[PDB]
Amino acid sequence: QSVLTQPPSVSVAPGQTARITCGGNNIGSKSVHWYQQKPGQAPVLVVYDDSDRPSGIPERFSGSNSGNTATLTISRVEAGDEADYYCQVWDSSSDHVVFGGGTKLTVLGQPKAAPSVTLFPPSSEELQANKATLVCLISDFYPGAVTVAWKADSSPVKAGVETTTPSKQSNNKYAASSYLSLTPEQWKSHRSYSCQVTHEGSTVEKTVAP
Amino acid sequence: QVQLVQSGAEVKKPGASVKVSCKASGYTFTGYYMHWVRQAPGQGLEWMGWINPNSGGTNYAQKFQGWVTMTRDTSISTAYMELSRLRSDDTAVYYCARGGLYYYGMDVWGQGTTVTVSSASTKGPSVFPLAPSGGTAALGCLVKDYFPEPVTVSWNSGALTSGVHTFPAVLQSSGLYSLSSVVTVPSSSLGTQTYICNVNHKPSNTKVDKRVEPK
Repeated sequence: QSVLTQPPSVSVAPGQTARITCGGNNIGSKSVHWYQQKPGQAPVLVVYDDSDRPSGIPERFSGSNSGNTATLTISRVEAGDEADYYCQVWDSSSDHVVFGGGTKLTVLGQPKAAPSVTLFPPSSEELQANKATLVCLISDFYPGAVTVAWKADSSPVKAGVETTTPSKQSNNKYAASSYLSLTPEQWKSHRSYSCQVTHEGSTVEKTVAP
Repeated sequence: QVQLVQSGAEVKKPGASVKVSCKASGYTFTGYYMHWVRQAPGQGLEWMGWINPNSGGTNYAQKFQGWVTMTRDTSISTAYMELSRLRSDDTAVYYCARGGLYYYGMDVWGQGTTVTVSSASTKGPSVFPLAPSGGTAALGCLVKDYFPEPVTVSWNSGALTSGVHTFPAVLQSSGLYSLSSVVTVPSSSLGTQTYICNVNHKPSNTKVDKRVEPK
C-alpha cells in the first residue's frame, strides 16, 4: 500500500541517457518528487509534481509518471550527475511522506588514478609523550576501493591499525588515511615499518625508519 | 534568500535526550509545513514526521512516533526536534525540510545536524607536527585522540589555503577520533617560511598552535 520501489543502482556511459524508475501501487495518480544527493551534501529537489523542475535545474532532468511507475530521466549524463536519487510521494490515505529506497547512479568511464601515499614517522614530541603514531595519507585515487596493510620489517602488523573508509575529494577522486600505533620501544626495535596500499591490483608502498 | 540553518552537532549518552533546532529565514515561517528526515551513516532518507509551524500539530511515521517530539518557536523562526531515550542506533544526521502549504516537494533543506550517541567523555586533542622529508614537500599536523567531532584546522591563521588537504577523521577503537592535515609547499620555502597549523576543538575549549619545522 505504501512502498516505493527503485532499482538500487543504475550505471550509464557519459553523454548517454539515464532512466531511474519509481514503482508504486497507483503511483500514477499520486504526485511524485525526486531528490539528488551527492556525498556529504543535503538532498536537492530536482523534480517535483511528476515533472516540473525547480528553477536552476537544467532540462536534462525530466520526469514522468503513469500507471504504477514514475520515471526520472537524465539526458546527456555528465560525471557530475553521479549521486543518489530518491523518489517520494505524500500518501494521502495515511498523511505520511514516503521515500523510495534510493538509486545509486554511476557514470562509467572515469579513468583510473593510482593513489599518492604520504607517510610520516613518529615525532620526538610524541615519543617523549608515549604516543608514537605512524600516519599514512592516501589521496587522489579512483576508483575508491583500497586495502591498506602495515608491515614491520617485512612482517605484517594488524594490531593498532586504524583505517578510514574512502571518501570523495573535491576533485571527485578519493582519499583515506591509516594510523598505526606503537610504543616507543616497538618503534625503536625495528629497521622499518611500511604502509602498503593496494588499488586495482597494484600496490604502492611507502616506508619509514628510526 | 530562503534558508534553513540547523543547530550544531551534538553528542549524548545512551538513554539521554537531545533537542535539535532549525532556523528559517527569507520566507514566512508559518506558511509551510516543516518536516524532519533522518539519514543514518550510509543509509537512505527516512521521513520522520511533520509539524505545522502555525498550529503546532504533528504527524509521525510509525517507526518514529512517540520518542520523537516536534515543536517550534515562532519568535526566531526556529523549529525543534527532540529524541528521547537515545540509542546507539540513533546516531545519524538529522535534516529539517520545508514542504507543503498542496505539496510541491521539499524545496528547502537545512544543512543537517549530526547526533552521535556514545559513552565517551569530551577530550581535547594532543597536536603533533609532521615534519617534512626536490620540488615540493609535504608538511603536516597530527590531531590525536579527541572527542567529539569536529575540530578545525587552518594554516598560518588562514593565510595558507592552497595545497591544504585536511583528511576526514578516523574513529579509533578507543572511542576517540584522530585526523591529519597536510599542506604541499615548495622545498625552497623550508628554512625560510613559517608554517603553523591552527587547531580548534570547541567542545573541550581547546585552541593550539604548532610550528611545523624541517627535521
